Amino acid sequence: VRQIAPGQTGKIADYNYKLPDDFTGCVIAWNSNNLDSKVGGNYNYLYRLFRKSNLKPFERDISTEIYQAGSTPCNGVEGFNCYFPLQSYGFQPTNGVG
Amino acid sequence: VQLVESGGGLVQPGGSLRLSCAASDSSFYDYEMSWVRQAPGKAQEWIGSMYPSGRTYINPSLKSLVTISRDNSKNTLYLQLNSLRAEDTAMYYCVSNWASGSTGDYWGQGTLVTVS
Repeated sequence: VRQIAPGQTGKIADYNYKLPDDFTGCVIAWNSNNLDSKVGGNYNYLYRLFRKSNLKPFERDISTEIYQAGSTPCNGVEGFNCYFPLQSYGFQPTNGVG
Repeated sequence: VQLVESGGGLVQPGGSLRLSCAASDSSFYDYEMSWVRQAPGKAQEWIGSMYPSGRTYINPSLKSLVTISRDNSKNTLYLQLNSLRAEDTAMYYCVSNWASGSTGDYWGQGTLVTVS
């Protein structure tokens, strides 16, 4: 939740949907424990790890493109130092506050 | 009628099967057309997805079980089922825009599937 906040960098604040340093508005969050928790894990929701660089406030990226973790030339071909950034989620009824 | 489904039927445990869905025009497939299943009892889940950027990334839990391909001659869409057990009763609908929540999905009639 704190990664949706101004002035921080991470796998979400810069690589999912950037938000500016000058928030105007509100932060609202319904309790998703009884709405968005399912047995076996909510692996439908997916997050990446990095992108090319920082985004701009409220930009859309539905593409799941493979980013270059290292500096080898993928040359349009996935492989060494060209890894999948997306990962799944495990949500369980025994999960803690964190 | 602008979208149809073809293939499927009884699944002998350990046998192969064929399934399909169709569309109307090339602009209808633009930009996203993702496979999806449903199931009585078992939660609904999306089968396969083909993103318009050229890279296809199936769900990490469902990327090693289903092969997905597209044929635009009939607008058909090959789907295969392999080794269903008694715990996987699924009913298949061809519903688009599931990565948009329950505000962009299109509901029609579909077909009813029972797996014993």
